Amino acid sequence: MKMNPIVELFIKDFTKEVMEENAAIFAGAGLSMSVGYVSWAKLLEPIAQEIGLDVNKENDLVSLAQYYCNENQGNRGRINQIILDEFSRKVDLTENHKILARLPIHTYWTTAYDRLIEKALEEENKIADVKYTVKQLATTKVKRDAVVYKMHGDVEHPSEAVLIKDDYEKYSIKMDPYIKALSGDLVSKTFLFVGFSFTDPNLDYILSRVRSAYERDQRRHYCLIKKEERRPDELEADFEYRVRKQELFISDLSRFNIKTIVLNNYNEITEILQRIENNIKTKTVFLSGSAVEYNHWETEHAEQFIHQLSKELIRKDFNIVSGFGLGVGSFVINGVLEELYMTIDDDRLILRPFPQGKKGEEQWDKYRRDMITRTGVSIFLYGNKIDKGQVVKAKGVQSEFNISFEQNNYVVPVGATGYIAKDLWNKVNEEFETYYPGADARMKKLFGELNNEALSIEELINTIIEFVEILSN
Amino acid sequence: MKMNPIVELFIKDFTKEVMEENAAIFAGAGLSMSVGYVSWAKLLEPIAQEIGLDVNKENDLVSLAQYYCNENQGNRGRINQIILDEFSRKVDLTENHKILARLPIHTYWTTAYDRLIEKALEEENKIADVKYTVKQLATTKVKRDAVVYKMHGDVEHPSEAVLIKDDYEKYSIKMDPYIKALSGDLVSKTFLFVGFSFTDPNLDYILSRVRSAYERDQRRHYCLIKKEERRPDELEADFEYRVRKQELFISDLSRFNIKTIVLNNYNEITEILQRIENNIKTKTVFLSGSAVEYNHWETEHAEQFIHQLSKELIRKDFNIVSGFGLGVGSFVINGVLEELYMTIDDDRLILRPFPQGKKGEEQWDKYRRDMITRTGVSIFLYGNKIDKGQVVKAKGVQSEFNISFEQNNYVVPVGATGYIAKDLWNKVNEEFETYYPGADARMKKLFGELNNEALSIEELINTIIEFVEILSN
Ligand SMILES: Nc1ncnc2c1ncn2[C@@H]1O[C@@H]2COP(=O)(O)OP(=O)(O)OC[C@H]3O[C@@H](O[C@H]2[C@H]1O)[C@H](O)[C@@H]3O
Ligand SMILES: Nc1ncnc2c1ncn2[C@@H]1O[C@@H]2COP(=O)(O)OP(=O)(O)OC[C@H]3O[C@@H](O[C@H]2[C@H]1O)[C@H](O)[C@@H]3O
Repeated sequence: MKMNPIVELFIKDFTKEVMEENAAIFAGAGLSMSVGYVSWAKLLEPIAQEIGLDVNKENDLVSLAQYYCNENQGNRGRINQIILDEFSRKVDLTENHKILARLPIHTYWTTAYDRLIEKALEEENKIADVKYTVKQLATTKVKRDAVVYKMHGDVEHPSEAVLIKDDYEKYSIKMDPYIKALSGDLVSKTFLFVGFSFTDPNLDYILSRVRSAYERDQRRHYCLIKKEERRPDELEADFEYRVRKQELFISDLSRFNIKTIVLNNYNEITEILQRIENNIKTKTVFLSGSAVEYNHWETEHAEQFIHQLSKELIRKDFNIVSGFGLGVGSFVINGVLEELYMTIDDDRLILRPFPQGKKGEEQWDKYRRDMITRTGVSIFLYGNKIDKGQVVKAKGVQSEFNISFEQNNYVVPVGATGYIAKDLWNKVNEEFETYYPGADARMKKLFGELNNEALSIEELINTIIEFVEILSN
Repeated sequence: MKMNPIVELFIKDFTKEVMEENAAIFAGAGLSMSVGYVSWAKLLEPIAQEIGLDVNKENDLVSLAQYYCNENQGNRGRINQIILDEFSRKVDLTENHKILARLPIHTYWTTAYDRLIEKALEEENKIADVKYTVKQLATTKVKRDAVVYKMHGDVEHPSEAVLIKDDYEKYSIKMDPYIKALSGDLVSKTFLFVGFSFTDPNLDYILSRVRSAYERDQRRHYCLIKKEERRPDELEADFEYRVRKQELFISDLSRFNIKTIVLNNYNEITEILQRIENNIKTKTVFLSGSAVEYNHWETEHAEQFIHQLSKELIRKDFNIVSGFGLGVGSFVINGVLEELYMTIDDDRLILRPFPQGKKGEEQWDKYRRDMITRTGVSIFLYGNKIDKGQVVKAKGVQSEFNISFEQNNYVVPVGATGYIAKDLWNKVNEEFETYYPGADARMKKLFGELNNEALSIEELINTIIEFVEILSN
């Protein structure tokens, strides 16, 4: 289904930002607390007991750690050992980290010591450049896909982690290049603050400096904060007081032009990220098909149909990936060229002709999987081919359909074209929840109109375009 | 009586600092809360109610004011009006302000908007230079006796007062010269933080910068903080938790080399300041007397006695103010010169010969009051004068005694010298609590030994010196 209109507007804006590679993610400690790591308060629980305090009655953990260091003549051995033992455990990644790794985001700023972001980026075969030291800023990893600025330290270097109040006090001098880099990113990139509480003194100082430098012309940043929920045993008045205090905090965040999105549940973050990826993943379509006969239409009429379909797809800011199949590939190229020339960007039209010969047939399967992996939505037209002097049904269209379905791609079999596409349409229609879960009345009507053979070229193309649009957004 | 040894050590050290004019006072809002001004929380009580919050449940009043400004599109009209109406009231000064005005302190740093310090300084006929604007730093008032840096703003300029979080955020840029001046004073002068909570973000930033610049070689500063007392309805465990938290806070203060003195009561501040002034006020003695006969001793023996008494007084770092009386003034001068030459500082020996003639007798009274006002302790020797060919009792010694007593000066009538000094000794002895309240056994023994005419010169001088010492400290 869908979400609140505010969340939908945020999704549209951030998908617009990400596709231009001008988006950054600021991940706090809260993004990793769902993985399985104990909260920092629970880590400091024995430490507070040692100096005679209690974490449950303490609001400032930084001052708690500073008191612990003061008792031990400024020694951090126990704190370093605690953070090293806790944040270096072997835990499975959450879905949020994998989604963020799949997104085309080239900048991560983290206040968490764990390497979950690095691991998520490396699992997706993305070269990630982690920077948590001043000297590391002067060197850039070659062909990096994303840079993770760990602005508070790494788990493998506990002595450098910003935990106590002296660390924050000397941060402005020791880690000044990181402050300058974050100040530059907060004005040159659009941030999405996920799992961040906005209570960090370093972030307060940096944001205040940015606001003082730019006043009302600050760049718009987005934030995700869960609304306060009533505790199991609490009066109504205190819950309303907490909600009022959270509303004031959210309004105060927008002083720095950080728009806050209220989230009912923590699991809504994953649903937002999935939507953001889907609006990007489905932006590329895969025009599958091959035809020597064109069913009810004549060859010229169907060629015009395919040409205009590709022209409309390109006109609606879609990316066409075509295998240059016999009978549809040339007309797809013609439509794309007619729309574009009214040079060719490598992102708009992607041609992958299949090598002809017994040597290329062995690599055909991986070639086709590589093609389909580039796309998010698959559209199937006709699907017959000439074999043994007869118009047989082309099994490559079926193979593409199977590969796209294995990849959880949205399949749109145009049944009006006929042949193997009609069979695909019937197969999808028999079990509609399997291929299109949670569909609406409009989606079902459009799908049932895909097999309406009495439609003209324009009506069928409009049906397909509306179907792809409601799929993408 | 006396106080704890820690407080006594602080008193000695700070009196040593003040007498060298290297001491400064940092007065927070708490020093004025005893005057009659309502607390800042009570001022913000209607403001919190307006935006739906409550001050009693809020710990950060700065964020409360910032929320109030955020609700009103960043307008501070109500807050400015509130602070102007509250901190500009006509209230009587406390004793602490008057004592601080009487002390030889040339630098005051204040986070309070009220003009109580200025008023206290002006009541003592001291030229005070109040600075709360950046431009005001470039101009110094001629012959100023003390400069009051109001580092948060003045009551008469409510719009410039640092009240909300935006003010603190932009303080580092707008009021940077004040930050630099306070950083210089925190390393060139010894501070006494009275009525300050050490929760101000500006002070935290400045102290952290000073510590980062100087590390373990920071100058020693002193602080006065009241120990936590149990509330009327509170469990023992929570009170012990509060005490532990206060002890940790006090220890954390010493990270910046700020030694904290624990005070049982708020009224102990006045008792500490009175002690600090008394150790400075009593450092100057007034050798009163006049002699044509020298009682039991011969003229030469008594001249040697007075000479050695003055020599011992100067040797013990006392300041002698003498009216150049007939019979003691010359020998006081001889003793002071013999001690000093073994130039003359204007503070060690102060000579005020009385103008002889009917024109000077009319101003004699104000001259004598001016002399005695310069001193803290009065010592009386002999007191006879030749009149009508006979050795009459000199009424000027009695007049000096009366003037010193009117000024609450400690009177030490040396009864062994005799004449009007014996009468003075008897008068003080008859009602001893009137002149020496709260005396000890040692003080009474020394006073009773002042009239022991069988004492030699050395024994009598040692008695007087010990008496003056136990008076001063
Ligand atoms: N002389 C040729 N010149 C160029 N191209 C040729 C020739 N001869 C055949 N082709 C094309 O090769 C692909 C592999 O051949 P195929 O296995 O027979 O394909 P198919 O079963 O028709 O599947 C159809 C899908 O495959 C791809 O195009 C097919 C053929 O159209 C597309 O992605 C389709 O969407
Ligand atoms: N030719 C003189 N040449 C110089 N000095 C003289 C002369 N003649 C008198 N004096 C002094 O004038 C002061 C006023 O005179 P007085 O009123 O008679 O004084 P006093 O009654 O003896 O009081 C004693 C106290 O006054 C002051 O010294 C006295 C006299 O000693 C001191 O402070 C004493 O401690």
